[PDB]
Amino acid sequence: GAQVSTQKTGAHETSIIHYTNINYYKDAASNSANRQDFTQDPGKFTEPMKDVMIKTLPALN
Amino acid sequence: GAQVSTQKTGAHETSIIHYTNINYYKDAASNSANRQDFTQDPGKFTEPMKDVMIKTLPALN
Amino acid sequence: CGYSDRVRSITLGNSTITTQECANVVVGYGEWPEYLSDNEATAEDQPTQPDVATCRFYTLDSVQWENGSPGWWWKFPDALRDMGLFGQNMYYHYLGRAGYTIHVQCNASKFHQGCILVVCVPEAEMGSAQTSGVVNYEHISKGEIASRFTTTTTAEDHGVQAAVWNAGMGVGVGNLTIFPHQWINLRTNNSATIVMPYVNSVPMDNMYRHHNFTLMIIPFVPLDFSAGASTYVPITVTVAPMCAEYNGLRLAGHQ
Amino acid sequence: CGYSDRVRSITLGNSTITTQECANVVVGYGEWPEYLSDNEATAEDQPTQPDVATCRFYTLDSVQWENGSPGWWWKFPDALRDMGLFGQNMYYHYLGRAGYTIHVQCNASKFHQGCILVVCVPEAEMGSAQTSGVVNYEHISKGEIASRFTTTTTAEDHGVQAAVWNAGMGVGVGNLTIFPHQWINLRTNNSATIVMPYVNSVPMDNMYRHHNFTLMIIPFVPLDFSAGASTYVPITVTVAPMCAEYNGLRLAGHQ
Amino acid sequence: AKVSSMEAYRVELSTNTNAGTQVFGFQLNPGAESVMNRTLMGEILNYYAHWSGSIKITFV
Amino acid sequence: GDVQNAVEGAMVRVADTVQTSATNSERVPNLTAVETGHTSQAVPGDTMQTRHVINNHVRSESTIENFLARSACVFYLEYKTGTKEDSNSFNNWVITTRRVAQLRRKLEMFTYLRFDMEITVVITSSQDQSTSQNQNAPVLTHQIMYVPPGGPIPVSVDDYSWQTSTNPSIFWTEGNAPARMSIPFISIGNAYSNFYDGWSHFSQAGVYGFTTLNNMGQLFFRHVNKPNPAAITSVARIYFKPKHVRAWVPRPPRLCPYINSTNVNFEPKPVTEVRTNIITT
Amino acid sequence: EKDPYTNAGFVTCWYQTSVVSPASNQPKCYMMCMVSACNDFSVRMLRDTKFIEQTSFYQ
Ligand SMILES: CCCCCCCCCCCCCCCC(=O)O
Repeated sequence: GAQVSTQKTGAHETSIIHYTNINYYKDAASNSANRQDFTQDPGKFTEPMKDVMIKTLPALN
Repeated sequence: GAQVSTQKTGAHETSIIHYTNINYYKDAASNSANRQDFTQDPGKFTEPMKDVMIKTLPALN
Repeated sequence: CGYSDRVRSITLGNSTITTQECANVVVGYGEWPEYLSDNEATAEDQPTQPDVATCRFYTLDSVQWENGSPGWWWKFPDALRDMGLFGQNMYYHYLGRAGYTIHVQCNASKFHQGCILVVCVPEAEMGSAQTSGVVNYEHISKGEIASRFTTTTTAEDHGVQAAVWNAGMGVGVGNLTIFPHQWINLRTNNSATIVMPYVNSVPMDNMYRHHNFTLMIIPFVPLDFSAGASTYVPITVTVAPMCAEYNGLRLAGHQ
Repeated sequence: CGYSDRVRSITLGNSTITTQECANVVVGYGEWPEYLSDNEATAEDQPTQPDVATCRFYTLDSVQWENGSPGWWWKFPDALRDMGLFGQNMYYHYLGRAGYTIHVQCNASKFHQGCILVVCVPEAEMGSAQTSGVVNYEHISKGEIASRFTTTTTAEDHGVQAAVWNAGMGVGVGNLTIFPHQWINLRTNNSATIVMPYVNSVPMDNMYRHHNFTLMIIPFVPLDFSAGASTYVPITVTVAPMCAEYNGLRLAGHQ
Repeated sequence: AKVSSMEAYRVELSTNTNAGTQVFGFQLNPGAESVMNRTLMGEILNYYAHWSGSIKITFV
Repeated sequence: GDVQNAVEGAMVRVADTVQTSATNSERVPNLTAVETGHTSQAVPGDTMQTRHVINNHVRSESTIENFLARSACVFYLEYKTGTKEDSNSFNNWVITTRRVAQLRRKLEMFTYLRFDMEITVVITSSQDQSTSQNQNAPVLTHQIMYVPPGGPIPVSVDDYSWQTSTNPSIFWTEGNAPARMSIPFISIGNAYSNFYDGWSHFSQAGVYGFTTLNNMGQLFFRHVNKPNPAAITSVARIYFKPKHVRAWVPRPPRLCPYINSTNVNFEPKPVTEVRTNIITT
Repeated sequence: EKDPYTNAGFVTCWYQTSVVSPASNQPKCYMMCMVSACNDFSVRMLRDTKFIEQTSFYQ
């Protein structure tokens, strides 16, 4: 039971190349590093507010 | 997810032999050299003209 | 038809050059210059595009072709630094981008002979006369005044090696033809027109530091004529910027 | 809402002025500046419009308001002649047209009092101190340095008559209010913004010969404060050109 | 003296100063300019050889 | 399509010759005007009667990829097994491609060049003569460390720097197949620039030439083992292979010999070799 | 790293008018400057820092 996934490739002038991975061990610890996952969320640090602040309005009014 | 493609072979007296390739790495950089691609276009160098020149007609007329 | 292909009229801005003897027009590498797209932008600020005010034929200085003379070169965009509002925009902006129409003019009567190569070499990095030395600015360009080649190997301190046959950059002169070129062979045409588009490895660049290309005019067959048939024949190089756009505005200066 | 009408942000080009105390913004005669139409064109050549490069806030020199000082004036477009690429385009072009956002800045604490009239007078032709004499250029403008009014009737030879109360042009100062004006009365606002559109009797004009309008700043109630509460309060005038377009390109010069 | 104290962070303004006087100046070049060298942004930057982006300086 | 997809190909073959017959026409296909800057498109059938020939030749060793993609030696560096007191116990090399003559000439045929690269390194060791040169020693491991621009630099064979917490390193024991890495594209521009005509300073000064753009870090080499009772000298030969190449703007080949690796300086040479006479059999 | 090829220009601050105060109040005051990276920012080519070093193992 192989898994297929897309390789990192840059942009091009105005695509998809796959690679194959199979796990050979019984413990999830033995698996390769998870280097693909670029999700983020600055929210928790950059705006830890209770009341929402609208950018265009004055901060204190 | 294997890929199949045709090997270089010469002409014959009056065919197709395949090989198999699978990528094992997560970065497109690690892939084998792209040695098959024989496309070309002399146009840009051999005739960098604005007005088309017809071979059979005199160059200046 | 009533057309002939020996007459051509190029009008750009408020400047028109006509010519009644020419052989076609070479569009550099098949591509016509045009404005930067939004897929290749890097700068975030809104570009200025002065259109008609900065696109028009700037007639640079004209040198005299003589029997013994060995050749001339000018470096662009550096040469245009005193030309009107092009110069000014270039002086007040960090980044600039533009293509150019190079039009070399020369003429003679039927009883003259001689043939000049007109070639636009992109990225011409040049040697140094002293091979332990290092060239400096003043021997690389004189602005809009032509830098002369020499036919004698020896040269001054901070001289550039400029022996004709090695093109001043260590390659056989006879192969320069690989770059966009024409020939003004006196008998047929009497002008060259090369529409050079912007070629660089980066979308816009600083106009002072970088020199995009060098216009080399090399006489392969010497000027000759029989006695008492005029002795002065100049070569005038006229160049027009196309699609010039500038990003990054700040105070005037070099440093 | 969350809005207040005391905060305003004007962004034009790559220049933003913010102000947190102001009273509205006066659009001169109800009309917002805009480009010349094809029904009012006279010139045949294609105009250049430098957009972002020549529209942006040019901060001119700032004079100090003192208790005894009588007032200041500047003449536009003449004042902007050394300001960046506006200056350059104006120098290389016979005809120019543009509107302007005049933004006068001043501020003080609560324990100061004083009130200045800020008025844009179109076509202010001025007298001469000697009434048989004739004024000359140097006493009409000092470029971007403010011309001072005087409170003493006598003045030098080729002096302009500049006794405050007659506005330097023979009309009672109290009636100047008929032209687009605001007041910076220290206690309420601390800035004035007049968006002056192009007003002339002819579609475009030469930027050197003609002076479209004069910005007069006259203190009607003198600056006063109680001891030891700061003594230096400057007045900074910042102006931005809008919709500037130029016809008729030729070599730089005045004559 | 001021660099080993709290003084370092506070830029001194003064009343009765002529208009058009420079308060301060330094060339921008984070992660190699002393001013931004050891700030949060700076510290992150010094683990990399290439940066790109826009910076925002909030004056309070 | 994509030049990093190597299983996708294309095929084309060299043009055939179509049979022609005698003519007495009013069209000239072999008169042209060189001045134009236009290369003539004459083909043999225009000035001879030719037979019909089919060509199955294919240009296939003149593709840019096939031309450039062979591993060239770029530099070799030498270092002894020593202590901290020695200043030859480790060594380093500033990365450049201009040291060797052969590979340099190949690259310089294109103004702009964009590629990924396979770096292979062959390390060979030799016993230095000494009184105790019949001393026994076990196998030696070597460490190759890449230091990107503006990182810490070793001052000795043994200091903190060698910890390599985010610097790529290869530990290679002798008697194994040569160490090999692949490196992606790594410029800050959109292509490597083999020629830069310009100055490092806006006042038209400083450094002239390509030097200004190149900056790629350095390779530090050392032995991992503690010293034996006699020195062993090692010499590492570095091999580079450009794969997935794309090239823009062809230039004339070099004619004059190189002199320096920081500039294009040359002294003028004859155009071509002399021959006996203008008519020669 | 500082390099002559790439520079990022000069940030300067100037008095647009002046600081004005009332009667009994301090003449000198202070401003403070925050710095951060905008929402489009990125970094490449991971490498060691130069702000820490040792000469031996810590104990
Ligand atoms: C142990 C890790 C080693 C990593 C090595 C990184 C090597 C970077 C190589 C850069 C090659 C640059 C080629 C430049 C070509 C040119 O313009 O002449």
